[PDB]
Amino acid sequence: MIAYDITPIDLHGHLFNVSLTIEQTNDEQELWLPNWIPGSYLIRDFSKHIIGLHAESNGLSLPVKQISKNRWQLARSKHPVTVHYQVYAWDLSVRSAYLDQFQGFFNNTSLCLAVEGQTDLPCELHLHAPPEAPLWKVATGMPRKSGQPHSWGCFRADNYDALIDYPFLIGDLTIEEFIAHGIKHSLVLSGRHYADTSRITADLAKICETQISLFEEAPFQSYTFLTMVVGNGFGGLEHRNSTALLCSRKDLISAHQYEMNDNYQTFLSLCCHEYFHSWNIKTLKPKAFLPYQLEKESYTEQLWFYEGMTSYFDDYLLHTSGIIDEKRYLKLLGDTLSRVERGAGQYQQSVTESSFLAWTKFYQQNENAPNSIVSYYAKGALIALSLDLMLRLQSDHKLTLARVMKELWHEFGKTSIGTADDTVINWLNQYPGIDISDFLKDALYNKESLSLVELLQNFGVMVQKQVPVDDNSVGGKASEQPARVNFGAKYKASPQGLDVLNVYHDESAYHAGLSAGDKIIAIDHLQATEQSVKRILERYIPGDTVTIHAFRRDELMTLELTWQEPAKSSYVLSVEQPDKLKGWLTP
Ligand SMILES: [Zn+2]
Repeated sequence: MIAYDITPIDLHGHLFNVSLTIEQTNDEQELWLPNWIPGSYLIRDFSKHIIGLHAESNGLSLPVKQISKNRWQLARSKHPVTVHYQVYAWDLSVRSAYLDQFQGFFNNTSLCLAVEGQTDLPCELHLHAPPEAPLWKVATGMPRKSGQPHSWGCFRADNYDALIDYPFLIGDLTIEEFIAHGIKHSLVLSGRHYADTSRITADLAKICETQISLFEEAPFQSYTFLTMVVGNGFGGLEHRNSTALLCSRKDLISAHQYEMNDNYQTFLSLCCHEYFHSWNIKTLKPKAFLPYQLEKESYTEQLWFYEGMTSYFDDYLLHTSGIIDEKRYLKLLGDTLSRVERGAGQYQQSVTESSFLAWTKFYQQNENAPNSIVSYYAKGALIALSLDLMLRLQSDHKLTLARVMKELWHEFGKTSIGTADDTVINWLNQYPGIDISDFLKDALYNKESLSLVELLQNFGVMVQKQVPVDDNSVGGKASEQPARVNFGAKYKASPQGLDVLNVYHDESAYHAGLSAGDKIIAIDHLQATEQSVKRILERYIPGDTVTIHAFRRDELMTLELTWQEPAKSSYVLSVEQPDKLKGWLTP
């Protein structure tokens, strides 16, 4: 058994003190730290935050040398060895570790070195109260061995893999418990907020019960939603019996807000997304992740399923559980549809290829993303949408994609068997009464658009495309105010000008020679601002030419731009034939 002692020792310095005790080390024992954390496919080199590491054995300092960016080698010893080090935690995200005088958060991939060769043995973790903040509370899904329930104490994990899958959140925590199908759940909040926890918790109970009913079984015995609340932030990371979320304070509905709003909906969608991951990705997962190799990139083209299906259900289950109506849901659907269809990237990269290169193409994507890559999240979501609709028509509404998820989970998930790249398609190709082979293969390996118009028509859903109100409003929401022209580029407007974020290939901005990073200062010799950009553009029609003045770094460019026929990129979805819904949606 390996023992870990952690103490948030320096709040102002953002430093955790960490001790590791190895009862018996091997000859020239090695210690290593993951270079990436499960669920976030980007090499992050956490080891860089480890500071002043040293070792000791039998009352004497023990020599230890660092042999690589994330690996240490200990001198031989006949006695137990204790390794001491500090960890710098100043990254506000659900991914590494953060610590100041107001709160603390951490993933053990960042704090706990793994003992080479003894990684399958149990790991004990002793969390000591920070001397500077002893009244702080503790929240985590890691099995507790001692201490008051939301306070300091000892925890145990079956092995290193389990250890690094239990994030910790400490501070002046707000904790609201609830139950879904006899299982205990917790909503935990850290940060300034005005959340009506009873109401949010009541909605989570609904979402959660819907999911447990869906799989007809839960892979955990309790679940905790660890939430950091800031002014402007988004993000979440799934775990076997918990999730770490970073959300905006405006997303947590207050006691004085009766109706549902887009922000609170985004939060519920996020929670629904991480929760679903409990089955999809935490238990049911690709074989390449059984076990995880955390020293280097681990390639798999299956994220179209593990992220795609989840990206379809996080919103859909919100309507299915009765949190949002079909109007809100279809707006979200149109948003997704519009995003996938917006750029040329869909014709440059297949969805499986995108999953495979998540480590570079996706996680290290830049301004040219819409022109060169496709989202395995968004397109995977549309694939899921297609399968759900196709399976329903082919089985006369007896087989839903939800049902398929349940079954796939019991077969390959609950059993820890794992899925190979072709498992899901073959599983469907050998399912009595349904054939989706040609469709799925093209959806998965070709670089073209998917046909959902006909599919949605069969369920009474009408699809109409139109020009968004502006370059930054590609939604699934109509507007009596469609634009006649547009840059074919996203931008951030302010009194100082329009900061260009993305330039779409072969469109207006592109031909004029504008680039991401440039700052448009004037259009047709008129000051361009947040206030004036739309007024200025309601004066042109395709074919008109104007001069654009913009700065590239500190150089002022005088460019000529001719407004093209703008793309009808907003896919607005609406139900026109209710009786054709057949239960997919509730009017
Ligand atoms: Zn996800």
